[PDB]
This record gives sequence, C-alpha cells and structure tokens, in this order.
Amino acid sequence: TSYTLNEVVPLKEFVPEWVRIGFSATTGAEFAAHEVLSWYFHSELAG
Amino acid sequence: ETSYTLNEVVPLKEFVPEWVRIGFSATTGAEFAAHEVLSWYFHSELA
Amino acid sequence: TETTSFSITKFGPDQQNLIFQGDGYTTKERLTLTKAVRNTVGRALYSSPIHIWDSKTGNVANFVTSFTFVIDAPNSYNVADGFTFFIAPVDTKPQTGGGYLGVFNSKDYDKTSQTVAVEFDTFYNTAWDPSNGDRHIGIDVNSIKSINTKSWALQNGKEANVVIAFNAATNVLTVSLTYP
Amino acid sequence: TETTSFSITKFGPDQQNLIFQGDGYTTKERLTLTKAVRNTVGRALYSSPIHIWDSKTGNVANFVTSFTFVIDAPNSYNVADGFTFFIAPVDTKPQTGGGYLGVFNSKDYDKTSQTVAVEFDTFYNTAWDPSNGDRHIGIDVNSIKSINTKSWALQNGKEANVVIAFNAATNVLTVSLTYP
Ligand SMILES: C[C@@H](O[C@@H]1[C@@H](N)[C@H](O)O[C@H](CO)[C@H]1O)C(=O)O
Ligand SMILES: C[C@@H](O[C@@H]1[C@@H](N)[C@H](O)O[C@H](CO)[C@H]1O)C(=O)O
Ligand SMILES: [Ca+2]
Ligand SMILES: [Ca+2]
Ligand SMILES: [Mn+2]
Ligand SMILES: [Mn+2]
Repeated sequence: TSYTLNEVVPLKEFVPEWVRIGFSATTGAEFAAHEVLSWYFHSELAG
Repeated sequence: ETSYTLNEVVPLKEFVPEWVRIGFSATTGAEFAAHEVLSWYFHSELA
Repeated sequence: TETTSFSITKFGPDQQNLIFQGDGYTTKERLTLTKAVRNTVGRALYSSPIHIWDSKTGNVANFVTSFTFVIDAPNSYNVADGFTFFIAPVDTKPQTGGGYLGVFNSKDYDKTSQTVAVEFDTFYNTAWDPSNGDRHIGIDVNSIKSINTKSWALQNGKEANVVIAFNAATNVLTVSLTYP
Repeated sequence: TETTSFSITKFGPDQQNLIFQGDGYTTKERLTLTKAVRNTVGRALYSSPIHIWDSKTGNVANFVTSFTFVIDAPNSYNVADGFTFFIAPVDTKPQTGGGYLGVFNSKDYDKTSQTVAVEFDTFYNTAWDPSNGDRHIGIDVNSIKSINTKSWALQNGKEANVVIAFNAATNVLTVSLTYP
C-alpha cells in the first residue's frame, strides 16, 4: 500500500541557504513509540 | 604526469578513536608560503 | 558544486554524527524519538549543515532521503502525535510539543519559523487538521496547518518505508510511504 | 553499514559545513589555510564526526579522499612549512605551528595524540625530518617524525592532485600526489 503526495514548494523562499535536517516526534495526552530504523540522504547543489 | 606515491600499513583502530573529525592544517614559521585547497571529495563506509 | 550524503542502516548507542534533542536517543539499533509515554518530544538532526541554495548563483539543490520508521501504539485508537522529517535553520531547537510536533508554534503562517516539514500525523487536532479526522501525510511550510494532505491508514507496529525527493528545476517535493 | 560522503568542488565565502581553526578561511573560491605570511597556523575540519571503526563489532571503515591544493611561495628556496590531511579526535584543536604543522607537539611518540596525518612538508627541520633535506610526503602517527616518507619536488604555484585511500582488509594507507 503506497501513498504519494507531490506539491510545488519553492524551497529558496522559505528556508535559509544552510539548513539542518532531521526528525521530530511528539506525544501529548495520547501517545505512541516513534522509531526510525534506517536513514539515507543525498543532496547536490550545482555551482 | 609527475606522480609520487607512498604506501604503508597503518592499523587505524590502534591509534584513532572510533569517531573522528578529518581535515587539513598548514603552517608557516620564519619562512612562509600560501597553502590553499581548491576542491575536496571524501567517502567512507563502515560495514 | 557541493554534495552531502550519508546512510545509517543500524543505529548504535553512540551515534555521534547526529544531534539529539529532547528525549531522542538510539537504543536496540533504532533511533527512538519517543517511547509510548505522555507529553514528550524527541528530535534528531544530521550534524552537518546542508547547502540547500546559494544566494550568489540562485542555484537550488535537489535532494532524496529514504527511511524506515515504525509507530507502536497500545491500540490503534489512542495514538498520538505523529512524526516529522524537517528542514530548518542550522540552530533549530524543539518548538511546541503535542499536536505541533516539536517543529511549529502556530497554525498561523510565520515567516520567521523558516522550516518546512513532511508530517505523518496520527492525531486529529480539530483546530488545524483535515476536517474528516483522518490520519494523513502533509507538507507543512512555516505553520502546523499543512499546505496539502493525503489520508493514510496507520498500520500500527508495521515497518513503513518512505522516500522524500525535491527536484529544484520544477520545485516539486514528492513524498511516498509504502507498507511492504 | 554507515557511510559519510561529501564533495566541495568550489569553496565559497560562507562554508558552514567546515569548522575553521586558527587563520583558515575560505576566499575567492578557495579554502585558504595560510596566506604567504610568517608565523601562522590554519586548519579546517569537516563538521560531521565520521565513524572510522567500531568497538562493538571490531570493523574498521574503508575511505578515500581526493583534493587539489596549491602551495605558492616567494620563490622555490624559501618555502615553509607544509600542509597535512589529518584524522584526529572529535575535539581536536590546533597544536604547535611552524615545523609541527598544527597537528603535533613533539617528535616523541605520544599515544594520547590519537592523530594520524599525511604531511606534505616543504621545510627541513633537522631534528626529525629526513636528513637528505628534501621536501617530502610523510605518514605521521602520533608524532611529527614520519613512520615513512617519500621525496617530492615542489612545483611552486602549480595545482597538485592528491588521492589518499585506506583499505581496511589490509590496513594499507596509500597516498599519491600528481602534477599535470
Ligand atoms: C616549531 C619549529 O618550527 C620552525 C620555525 N620556528 C622556524 O624558526 O621557522 C621554520 C620555517 O618556517 C619552522 O620550521 C620551531 O622552531 O619552533
Ligand atoms: C498541539 C496541541 O496538542 C494536543 C495536546 N494538547 C493534547 O493534550 O494531546 C493531544 C494528543 O496527544 C495533542 O495533539 C497543544 O495543546 O499544544
Ligand atoms: Ca495532530
Ligand atoms: Ca618540516
Ligand atoms: Mn496535520
Ligand atoms: Mn616531515
């Protein structure tokens, strides 16, 4: 079962030139364990 | 076409911590020169 | 040209190339962002800054990230709050917990936030979430109110694989979640 | 498996994924470690820690780095001190300048240093350098006196291409420097 979403997000308008990336998870009055098992990242910026 | 190669067995685990930083250093003293790096590529893989 | 890449197949107890915030830590070879415990936030960031665009050239970067994650609730009805992949300023720090997923502080668009997140939202907050109360994937930019959403049915305790890719030429951000 | 990769083909003025120490800074597309000025030390480090071996499984990483660099001196006779690529603890800070190249403090072996370096050394320091007096490439572990060295003729002002590879199955470190 796959779920795909796509949108146009002109990143240069919203974030700084240098950024950090990562994950976030929270609980409130209701809760759940949130875990990441593996992570791969690649970015390339032409110049 | 002019090359210089040096090879050595260096058991890194005996000398360096498990987590390291890598980089460059250069210095001058009573004599001097400009030391500059124009591009850098690095790749490591730990099975 | 600049590229940054990394992969972590299994997480160790001392995973020094990550920055941990709140209660996020690595355990049993997983990155644990929260345990099943009330009112917590956990975040983990890659330690190197990434050069996502350059003001001098105007070039913007492409990127791809894929990760497997799991949400484990007691039952599939009392589960909250969700999880995020986010891109933020170098000095980002946890923002409000609960339904703001540690990443935003208002439903109101805030240009000083400077972060966009892909959320996997498991709890309906009547005030800003999709009106149909479903769990959903959403793209958030400077607000907890998504610019777009897609309903998703949570498979509790199942491993999910996701790919997020940004293509600078067309400015398109694509999110895919699969349960195998 | 854990991988770290990056490339910087052209350094620019706000290179945030580098930690600069001493007088190193980035200028006119270059990383400048030293200008042609007396008594200086400059170092630059990648910002992310890299996992070079693991105590839980005993595995050590394979890695390769390549870079091109330039040494520009007033003339070919009065040139000093050199340049290093080094591997060191996460908290490394500049050590002694001059002939110690910013990475070591002594010619005596010190296991507390935990630094291995490949040096490109342009000035003969009679207390520890090869007595033939030649400029040389060297591999340094925990001391400025190299465990092995190779004579190299400096081409002043010219770009040099370096590849340094480590093969973990044999623990062999290979260095090659090429001029066009
Ligand atoms: C560290 C050692 O370094 C040397 C420096 N002090 C010397 O006088 O100038 C040369 C050329 O720059 C250096 O090799 C010392 O003398 O203190
Ligand atoms: C964001 C909103 O957070 C909600 C929190 N207040 C509530 O207690 O628990 C639910 C479910 O865990 C959260 O979504 C808030 O009050 O800050
Ligand atoms: Ca919610
Ligand atoms: Ca010397
Ligand atoms: Mn939502
Ligand atoms: Mn030497």
